[PDB]
Amino acid sequence: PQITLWKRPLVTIRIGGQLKEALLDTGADDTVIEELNLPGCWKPKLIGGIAGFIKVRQYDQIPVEIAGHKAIGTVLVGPTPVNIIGRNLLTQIGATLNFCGGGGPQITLWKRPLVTIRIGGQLKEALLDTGADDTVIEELNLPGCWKPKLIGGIXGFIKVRQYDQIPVEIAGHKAIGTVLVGPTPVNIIGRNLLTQIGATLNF
Ligand SMILES: CCCC[C@@H](CN[C@@H](CCCC)C(=O)N[C@@H](CCC(N)=O)C(=O)N[C@@H](CCCNC(N)=[NH2+])C(N)=O)NC(=O)[C@@H](NC(=O)[C@@H](NC(C)=O)[C@@H](C)O)[C@@H](C)CC
Repeated sequence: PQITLWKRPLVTIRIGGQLKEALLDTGADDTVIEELNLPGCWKPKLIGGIAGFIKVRQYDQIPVEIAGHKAIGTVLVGPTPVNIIGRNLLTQIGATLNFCGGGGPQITLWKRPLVTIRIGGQLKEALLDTGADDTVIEELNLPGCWKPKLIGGIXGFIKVRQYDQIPVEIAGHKAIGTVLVGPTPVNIIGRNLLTQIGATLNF
């Protein structure tokens, strides 16, 4: 399908013979599902996100059907806030990010989808993250008025400053919207701005 980003790109998956809902997440390296039993041997791993690290169980070579497309690969199981399908399995199902219906650049997911953005007169690198509702930029002395906000992910919550109506050029495409500024480990372009540049998921 072609999936636009006005809503969270939630899809049904089948894993271990059971149905679950999960988020297609281009900002995730790996696939992480809520605590469940999986037929297999596993090993302990730690993974990180916007607010810190959690402990997970790594299962390798697990069959997963993702909106009807087959994958067999690594599934991490643990206390994730949201079930997420990450790049390890998105690449298996042929998923790419596309600008303006496929008239624009296609970005494959073999490596993290990092692009150049311009904000506040400054050029920065940021991750195109379909699993992010909002856009979160590293500490930056943005002018203007703002309101406090807390945003959550793996690890919990960080406190950020919410700025509205900030222009943000992404790979040469003009956008303008809400930008959250705080101690993120990676600059993240989320759905609020991805939609403005006509970004879709396709597989
Ligand atoms: C779990 C909640 C949904 C998925 C998540 C994916 N974001 C990426 C951002 C990149 C890191 C800051 C992420 O955590 N990716 C992880 C997923 C875990 C994984 N293993 O794949 C990742 O790739 N982690 C790498 C490490 C990332 C950084 N590495 C590095 N800088 N070298 C990993 N291998 O551990 N989305 C979010 O974290 C966003 N949260 C949300 O969109 C919503 N919040 C919640 C709680 O649902 C909304 C209601 O606020 C944040 C940005 C705020 C808008």
